[PDB]
Amino acid sequence: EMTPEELQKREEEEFNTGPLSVLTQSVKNNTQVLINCRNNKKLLGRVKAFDRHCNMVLENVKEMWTEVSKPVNKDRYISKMFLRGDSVIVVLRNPLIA
Amino acid sequence: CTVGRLWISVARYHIEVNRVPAGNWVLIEGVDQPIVKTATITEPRGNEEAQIFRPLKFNTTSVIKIAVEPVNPSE
Amino acid sequence: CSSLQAPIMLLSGHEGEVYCCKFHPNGSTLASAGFDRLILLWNVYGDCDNYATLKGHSGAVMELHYNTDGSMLFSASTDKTVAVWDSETGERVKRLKGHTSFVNSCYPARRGPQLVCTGSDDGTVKLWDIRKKAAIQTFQNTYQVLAVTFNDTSDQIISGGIDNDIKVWDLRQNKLTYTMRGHADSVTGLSLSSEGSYLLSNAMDNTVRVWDVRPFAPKERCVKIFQGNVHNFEKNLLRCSWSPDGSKIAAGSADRFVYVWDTTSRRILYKLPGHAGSINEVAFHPDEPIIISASSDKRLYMGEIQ
Amino acid sequence: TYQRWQFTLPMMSTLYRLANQLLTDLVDDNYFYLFDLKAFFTSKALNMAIPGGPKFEPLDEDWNEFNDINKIIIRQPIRTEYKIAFPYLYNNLPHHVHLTWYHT
Amino acid sequence: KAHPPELKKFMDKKLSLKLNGGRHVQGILRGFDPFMNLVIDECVEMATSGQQNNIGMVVIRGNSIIMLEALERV
Amino acid sequence: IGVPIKVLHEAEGHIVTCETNTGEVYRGKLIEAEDNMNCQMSNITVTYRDGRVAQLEQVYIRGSKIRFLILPDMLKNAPMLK
Amino acid sequence: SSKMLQHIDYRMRCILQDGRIFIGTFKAFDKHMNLILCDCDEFRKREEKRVLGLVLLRGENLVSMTVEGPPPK
Amino acid sequence: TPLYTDNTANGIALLWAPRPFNLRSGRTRRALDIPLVKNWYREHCPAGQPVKVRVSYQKLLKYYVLNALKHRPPKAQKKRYLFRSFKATKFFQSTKLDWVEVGLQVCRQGY
Amino acid sequence: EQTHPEIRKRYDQDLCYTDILFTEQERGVGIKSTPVTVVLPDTKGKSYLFNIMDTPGHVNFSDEVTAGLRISDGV
Amino acid sequence: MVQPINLIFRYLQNRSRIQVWLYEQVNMRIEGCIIGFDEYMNLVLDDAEEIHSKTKSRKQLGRIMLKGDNITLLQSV
RNA sequence: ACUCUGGUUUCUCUUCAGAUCGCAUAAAUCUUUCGCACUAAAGAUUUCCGUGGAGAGGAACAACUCUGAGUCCAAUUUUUUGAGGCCUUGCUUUGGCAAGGCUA
Repeated sequence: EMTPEELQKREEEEFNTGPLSVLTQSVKNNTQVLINCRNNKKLLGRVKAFDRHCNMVLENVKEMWTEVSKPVNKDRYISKMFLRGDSVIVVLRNPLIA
Repeated sequence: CTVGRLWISVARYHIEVNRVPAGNWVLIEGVDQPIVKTATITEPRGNEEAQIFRPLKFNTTSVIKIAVEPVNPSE
Repeated sequence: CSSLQAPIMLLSGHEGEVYCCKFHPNGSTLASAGFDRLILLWNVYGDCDNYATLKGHSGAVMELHYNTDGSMLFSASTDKTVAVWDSETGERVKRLKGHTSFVNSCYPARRGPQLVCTGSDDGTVKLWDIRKKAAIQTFQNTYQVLAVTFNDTSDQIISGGIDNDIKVWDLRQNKLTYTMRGHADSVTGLSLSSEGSYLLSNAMDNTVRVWDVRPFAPKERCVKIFQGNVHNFEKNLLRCSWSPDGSKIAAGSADRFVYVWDTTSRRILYKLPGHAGSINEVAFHPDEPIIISASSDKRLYMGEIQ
Repeated sequence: TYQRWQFTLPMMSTLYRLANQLLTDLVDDNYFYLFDLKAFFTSKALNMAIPGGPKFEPLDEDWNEFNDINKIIIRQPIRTEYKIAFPYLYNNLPHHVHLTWYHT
Repeated sequence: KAHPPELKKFMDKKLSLKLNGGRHVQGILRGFDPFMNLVIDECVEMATSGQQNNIGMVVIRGNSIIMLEALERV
Repeated sequence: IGVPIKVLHEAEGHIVTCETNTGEVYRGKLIEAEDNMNCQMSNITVTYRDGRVAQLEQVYIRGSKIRFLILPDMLKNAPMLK
Repeated sequence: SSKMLQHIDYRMRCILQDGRIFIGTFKAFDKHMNLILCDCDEFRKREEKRVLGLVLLRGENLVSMTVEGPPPK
Repeated sequence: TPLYTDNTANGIALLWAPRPFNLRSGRTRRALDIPLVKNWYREHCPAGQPVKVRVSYQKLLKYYVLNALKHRPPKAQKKRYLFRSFKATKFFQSTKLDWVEVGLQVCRQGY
Repeated sequence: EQTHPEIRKRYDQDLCYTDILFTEQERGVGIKSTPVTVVLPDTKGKSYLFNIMDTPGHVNFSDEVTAGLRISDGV
Repeated sequence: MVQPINLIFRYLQNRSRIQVWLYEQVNMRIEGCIIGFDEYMNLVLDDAEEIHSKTKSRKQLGRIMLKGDNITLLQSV
């Protein structure tokens, strides 16, 4: 890294104009998020905060996965979660249905 | 002969062991009677074509002669 | 006989009075200390030698105590301090220096963390975790306290003093919960059973009490009153002990007689002669029925009670 | 009570400079060779005199086959310091000699 | 902090590499980096089918390297 | 540097047996080892997953694919483990 | 990291990414969770005891550890 | 740091100094146990000296060898204090005097 | 001293741990070649076993070196 | 000696027909023409195409940016 | 980086020391050896000059220097992923487990 400075505030400029700013809208506007994660699970909820590793804290989530019998999708409710960032495929802001 | 004890040698003390493998140095008790300058230790049974090692080829030749006698000829 | 050692065999070697005597809870060694500023570690069996000596008190040793582990020995001294020693090689591992007057008592916490509740002549009842090197909680009694002890739970302190009442302090409430009233002079010695329900009390009303320190409250805790004891002009700290089976109590007396009562019968089982001065502490062997007694006659008396 | 002392190094330099008249210029023990206490004890035990050394009071042999002077080659005269430096090579009855230091 | 791998004993020798999905390859080692990326000359393919295909001077990223095998004596 | 890497350099010259992520067991004399687990080994008996035993005389193992190693038993008296 | 300095010489179970079981005396560790375990026994599932000896386990293949038994004398 | 300072050559020169000038710490010695002539007759005889000076060197070296040979370690005993037992007696008093006055007092008391 | 914590040099005298004879102490020179067996670490931290023979450096005891070079590999 | 980053630089000098392998993917390989690299070996390909092992259907990709955490082998033709 | 021990100096008393106890070197008694014993060697014993270790008591000031103890790493190489789905066989603790062949 060519920026060895102690006052390192690029990680919040990373959170403003960078790719991770998708989550900060869900920090500020408090929007619904959908998460596809590695053992084929879909997590819909509201993230509170996160970091450059995308270690996220979520609240009031519903997460689904399908089972095979033939694959039927089951769901379960969880009040609050911590999600490690390496265990995701994608993080998704749900679009404006209106 | 019969090996009495085996040591590994430190300067001011000796550590007694019961076996010494190949590649090490060894201190042997109980074979000192036929040894004059050097010796070769082999097995009693088997090893029938065992020959001895070379004697020590020194770097110099001793030339100084001294004669000794006891004071009391009975001793 | 009903033991392993000799009969009545004497322990000489204390240079002055012996204020406290305690058995190691494994039952093979022994600790006795007093006016010598000098703890003596004896062997219980054998020829009863003195195998180790503990120096490091600048004043007389008021209370010796052993944890049930038995490795470390707690020693409330007269000067201002409570020393913590080890028993095998015998060096003082710790000093506990927070009291501003003469420390009359200490007590080991045996079940949980190693806490040493101490009481002193200023009135402060101070608790001592040994890793803190400081006073955790100071329960301010207005008068002198002569004997303090934990319960079985090690969550209350039971301080007996000159305030004519035995006062228990909760470690979480940090207040006095109830006052065991019924003594008419200074309470000098408190000891608690191995099963921890009952607590012995000696005072200069020349009476011994048994209280029941337990959450189940019978609203008048003075269940058993014992007589025979006397307290004299010397005004020592006349200590106490329980039998490990809980069957016998022993309170030190001022008339040179080793007193041992029965708990149920409430009668003096043993009134033993041999001592010449006021008997400060009388103790019980953990395994066998053996009694040591410490008195002002600079001597100890081991002895098979049964 | 004036029992122990410790100084600084320029002070020791100054005290060594001022005391230069009483101190010799020696640097090693290659001096005092055959002129030290062990050689003096050897000369005491063998009843001889080192050149420059002290004298001491003492602490008659027949002709044998062994001391034949017709067998002895006399080339250079053997002296007392040869007996003192090497106490066991040239000495008959070497009783109470002491082994000196060799070399520094 | 990343020290280079001690591959001086295996320079210019004929080695066979194992790769991730049961893969196999052969060739001459020509150098390395401290991230164990390897340059291989005279690279023959030698898949699980059994048929051999020469390529030439190739580069293997170290992350899929399982084992080296020195066919030539070192 | 940590403790197990000093134990790994301590076991050089001895016969170790290593298992990697492909389930293959390599037994033989450990020649060289580094801070990372890049192990140069020689005179190797090779056990596959199915059970074939091979004799491969020079092996160089990348430390990334290694599950674990098996070291000689006389290293419990080594100085860094005491 | 004193929680792993408290676990020294304890007879501990170790679960791999493959599901196998390494039960060994906890001798040494590091920051990369590389384990030095002496006198290790391997349990797999059909249950069988497989004696290993001195195991240097890489941290990439370790999932979770637990304590089984007290240290021997 | 520089290669050499002002105290470097003096510090090296004190490394090869005789006893006790190679030291930097020690204990005090009572003043009659410090010979100042010992090296002078201990080294050698200078050239050109007369006969009696050489004989004096040899006799002083004889006395030194005799005192070195007859030396034996002293026997263990209780520590010895005559003046401490004299001080506890009420018949003795202590003061501070000049050397010449007490030197006159000692000789007139002896007379 | 590196291998033993409890063996240290005196402040005024040399140790001479491998000089065990009385002649070697009184003369101040080496007489007999003496072995020692130690374990030493290298730079990287690997333990090695060394068998070190101290031979006397005087010329007349050169025969003590020839008996030392018969059982060794390096000088 | 040749280090592999200078040989990747020689590959982009020679604009050769680079066939890139993949981590964990034994079937699906990509032909391409290399242009540039970086410190983490991310590789752009000018005319890339996808070739399977059991199917072998060559589909057009164009100038791709294949990541460093995916490649295995950089071979020619 | 926050707290608890241990001070230095001086005086006196009691024990141990064959350690160059003292980096210097005395005197007396007895035996032996010769001179004819200060101008002389050896052995044994004893007396004085005064010292190092340990403990105890006293009293002049400094109290936390020191000795300890209690209290910045997501892009190969380990901790920020090649992950999840399909089929066959032995047992089904009918949940699925073990092995092999796959797709990604």
